[PDB]
Amino acid sequence: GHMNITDIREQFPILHQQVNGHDLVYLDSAATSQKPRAVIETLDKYYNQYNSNVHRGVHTLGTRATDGYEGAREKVRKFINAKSMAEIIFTKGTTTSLNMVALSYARANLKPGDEVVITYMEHHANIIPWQQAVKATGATLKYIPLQEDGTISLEDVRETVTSNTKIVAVSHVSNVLGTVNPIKEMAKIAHDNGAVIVVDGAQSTPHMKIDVQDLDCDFFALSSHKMCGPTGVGVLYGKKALLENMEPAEFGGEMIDFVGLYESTWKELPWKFEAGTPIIAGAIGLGAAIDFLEEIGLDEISRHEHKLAAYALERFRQLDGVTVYGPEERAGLVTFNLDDVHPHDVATVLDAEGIAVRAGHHCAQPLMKWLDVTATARASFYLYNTEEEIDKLVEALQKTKEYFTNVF
Amino acid sequence: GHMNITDIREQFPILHQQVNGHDLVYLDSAATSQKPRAVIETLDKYYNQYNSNVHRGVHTLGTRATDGYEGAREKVRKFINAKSMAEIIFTKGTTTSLNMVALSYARANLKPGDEVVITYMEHHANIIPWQQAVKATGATLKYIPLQEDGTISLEDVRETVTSNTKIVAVSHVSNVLGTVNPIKEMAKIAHDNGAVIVVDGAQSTPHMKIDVQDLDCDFFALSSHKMCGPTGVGVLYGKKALLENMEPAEFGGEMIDFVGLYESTWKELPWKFEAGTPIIAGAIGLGAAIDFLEEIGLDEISRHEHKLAAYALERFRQLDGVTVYGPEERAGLVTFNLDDVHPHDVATVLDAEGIAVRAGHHCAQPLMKWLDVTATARASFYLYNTEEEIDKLVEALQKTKEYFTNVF
Ligand SMILES: CC1=C/C(=N\Cc2c(COP(=O)(O)O)cnc(C)c2O)C(=O)O1
Ligand SMILES: CC1=C/C(=N\Cc2c(COP(=O)(O)O)cnc(C)c2O)C(=O)O1
Repeated sequence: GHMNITDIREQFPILHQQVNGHDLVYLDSAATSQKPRAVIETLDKYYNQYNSNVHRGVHTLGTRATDGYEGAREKVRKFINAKSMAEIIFTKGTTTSLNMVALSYARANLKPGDEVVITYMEHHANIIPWQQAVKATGATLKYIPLQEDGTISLEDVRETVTSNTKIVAVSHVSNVLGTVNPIKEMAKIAHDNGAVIVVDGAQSTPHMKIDVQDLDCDFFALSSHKMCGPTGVGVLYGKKALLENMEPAEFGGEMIDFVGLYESTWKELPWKFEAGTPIIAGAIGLGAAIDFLEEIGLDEISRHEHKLAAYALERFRQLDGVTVYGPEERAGLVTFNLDDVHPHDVATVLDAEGIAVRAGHHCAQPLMKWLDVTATARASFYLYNTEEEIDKLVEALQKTKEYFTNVF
Repeated sequence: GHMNITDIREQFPILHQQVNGHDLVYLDSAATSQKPRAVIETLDKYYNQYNSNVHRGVHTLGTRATDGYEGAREKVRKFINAKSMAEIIFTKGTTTSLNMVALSYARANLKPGDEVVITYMEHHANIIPWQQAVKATGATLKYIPLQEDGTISLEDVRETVTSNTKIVAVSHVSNVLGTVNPIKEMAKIAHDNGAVIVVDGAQSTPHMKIDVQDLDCDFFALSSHKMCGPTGVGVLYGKKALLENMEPAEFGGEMIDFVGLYESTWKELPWKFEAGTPIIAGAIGLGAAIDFLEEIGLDEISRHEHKLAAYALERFRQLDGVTVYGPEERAGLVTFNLDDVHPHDVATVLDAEGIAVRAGHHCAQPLMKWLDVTATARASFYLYNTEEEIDKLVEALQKTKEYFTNVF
């Protein structure tokens, strides 16, 4: 049952090195995660033994590669509990998945008077495609407001969503506040108003179980690179009845059935939405990442991260002059600022002690404006991090504070 | 100077195995190429040592990954002799690159009366995005006709292209006929009529030197998986003055400069066209494939493939009852049919002898209709193939012919 962190860290070769003469402390898994040998050796065995293009009815290596690629599609369907492989589309990442929904669903289903509803805590990937789609259609964009601790109340959702709302798009978990939003209840409110709900699951999928039947979301998007898998690949899930009626976002080989000089017809789902040679190795590697995380247990990973987040919030409250943003109940990250030290300089001095964090707006400029700052620092955690690494981070922040005070 | 094929094959681990009790003979590099250890160990060193998300001004591993990703962009610029890294955009593959030109350039620059000119030998990736763009704009699609040996004459180009033509899109090399089209002279004809030229370089880039300044093409697209590099990545080259005036195809983080609630502004080139976390490992691996092919020499690879194609065409002319399609002067592939044996069954029986070829329409249904067949078989070559492998293929075709005659 209970995960052993020593034995998990032993499977990630990149953790065992020094930076600037200190052991690496990597606390930037919300920007990207590190990979275990089970995934890296999956990519190696594919390119060393059975790489070939994918299709029905070809030679021996081509059949092995096709069985690998469509095998990985079934592992994804089981991992988020979708009803069918026709609802699982491989893309290059969360951002491309949400752009496909805005191009193929929203640009076809919006007209003047219609509304798209989003929230002030959304990442840019779940803001800009909607700004562009309402511009193209003459519709209206509206924002749900936040409570003072950076949570959403269902009363404010009901107030913002109306019978003119056609789409509500919302993060499952914020990559800055750590808030877990009440998606299942928000889906009920959208459906009761006649709208669909589009969920950005880039920060939830790596760190907690997803069940799209229980959430009842109409679309759900995620990225491999945040959940121990290769870069350059992601998924778009959509309910089959909505994908059946959407046109493709891109056109070419593999997604057609018949091509004449002027007109063509498309393949059935899910291939209708996969044009060209697919991301073969990366999707097979994402299937190996899923197998790896399922063998550990997503509920075990969630419980470890609950322990690390509770420990970090307590230890941050021990520091004078430090502000943390967002709620007490949260996922495994802390975004903060020191009084009087710019967050870029915090991240500079921490990297000189071996500690990797990120500073900036975290692709959420409207949220930074809501918080009344121009930038923040963020430490974010995953299954290979430990309480001793959080002690290193809070000791380094104390020394940073004393350093800049001495400078001034 | 002169390539040693023994020493090149020793670097591709996948070539050294048996299929169905016979040494593998892989003759399907136009569908995808195999990779050398220099590229596979590039991906391993990235995930074992320096994976992190990319950006200016971050921690030590993030700086190494950013220097790797933008380093690979400069290797691509030098490899096709573009003037600037602002003209080199990383995408998921040729098909996505041509869809970006059709969405962001053609849908903005076509109106009724305007024409897009293509050719009957084009792959579907360079047909369907134009069918869709002329549909959206009310413009007209026109085809340049072919000569009887599957070449294009510059007189027919001048006849088809007019002062109402705005875009000419054409393959550099056909993945079925093996024809090398006269792109530099076609670009002159397009420009003299007021049009831009879009070149599909998926089959030329792996196998011959590309110089986009000498070709004077306005856009050029290519795929990593055909040129010894990872799956899931490709390039779109465009002249800087045309990209500056095109809007992005996808929207999100990394491609913005300022994001307000309703309106945003974009980053400079090339990042304006790269939304979200990039294909970090795959682009670094494509840079290693470029370094590998440059150390061998693309002119040396082209000369090897000229020798293999001349040898194969002679040996095919020794077989009774076999038709080869396309011209005598050609790239390194042969597409053919046996009289009275369906090409699917040819590829079935060849794979039982260890030999991998492909049968079907090769994503070029209008060309198969021009050729008056419904499908063909294709053997295609690259730097690791040899004359002995072509002998195996022609001996297996003789035995296939005798087999089916005996059956009947
Ligand atoms: C460098 C960086 C990207 C980050 N976010 C990825 C992301 C994305 C974009 O995913 P991507 O297309 O894989 O970059 C969308 N929504 C949420 C909630 C995200 O966390 C981040 O937090 O730090
Ligand atoms: C399975 C298969 C794909 C093939 N073609 C890739 C290709 C493509 C599409 O490139 P992709 O997006 O990498 O699949 C466009 N133009 C030409 C001339 C091509 O050769 C092929 O010949 O066999």
